[PDB]
Amino acid sequence: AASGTQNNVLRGEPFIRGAGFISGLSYLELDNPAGNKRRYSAWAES
Amino acid sequence: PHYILNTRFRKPYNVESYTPQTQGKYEFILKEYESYSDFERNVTEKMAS
Repeated sequence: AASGTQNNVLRGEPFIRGAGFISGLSYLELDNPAGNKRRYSAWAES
Repeated sequence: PHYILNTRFRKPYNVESYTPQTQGKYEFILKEYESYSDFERNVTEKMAS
């Protein structure tokens, strides 16, 4: 008899508040926890 | 005069104020779950007389 249970409940909710450049760092969430450097500088300028 | 993104705009007579606001919040909730189950039963019997 072999029994196995797997559960990976990983979630997030970034709060990024430039109107247009909001989407970038917030949607970069897939498999990229750390935000891009150049994208962060662009959002800072925006 | 009205300025939005280095562009000169016009405010009509009926609109009180139209100001771009940042107001950004996104949520991303991912779920992962797996379940395994296995069963095996060997049975053998022999009799000789």
